[PDB]
Amino acid sequence: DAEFRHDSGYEVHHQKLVFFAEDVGSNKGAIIGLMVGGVVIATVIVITLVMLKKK
Repeated sequence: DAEFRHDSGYEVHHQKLVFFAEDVGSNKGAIIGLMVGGVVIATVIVITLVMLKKK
């Protein structure tokens, strides 16, 4: 509400993407998924090599 701006998110070539966002509906969560999934990869790898540092 009160967006007003009309130059992004607004014209017909920008709406087909808002409609693709509703259908999929993970538009927020998918991007956080890639992020915090990446924290878990990086944390598990650095842990497991410092255990393998004793070899």
